[PDB]
Amino acid sequence: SQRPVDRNPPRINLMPTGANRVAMRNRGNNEADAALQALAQNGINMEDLRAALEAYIVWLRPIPLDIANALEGVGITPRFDNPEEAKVDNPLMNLSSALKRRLDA
Repeated sequence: SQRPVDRNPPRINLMPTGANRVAMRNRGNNEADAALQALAQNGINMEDLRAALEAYIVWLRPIPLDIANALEGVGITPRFDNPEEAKVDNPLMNLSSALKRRLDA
């Protein structure tokens, strides 16, 4: 007997201690990654949410109410308090970076 298909799976390592919030976290890449994946399961497509926020970071184009409220749900603010600060310090700039790099890498 044999198996023609096999796959030969990678033996995964151990996960960190704690519960829920320790795995996803909320700071920089942590808040960004947790946010976008939460948007995807809420139904907001990766391309749409990123297009909205990135256009607000670059062109200063307001985020549509659907994506905007979805961001407020995942803890991100779809506003520009001060455009100079909100291009660098903004949770949206972490969302644009994390979402682009999970596609770009």
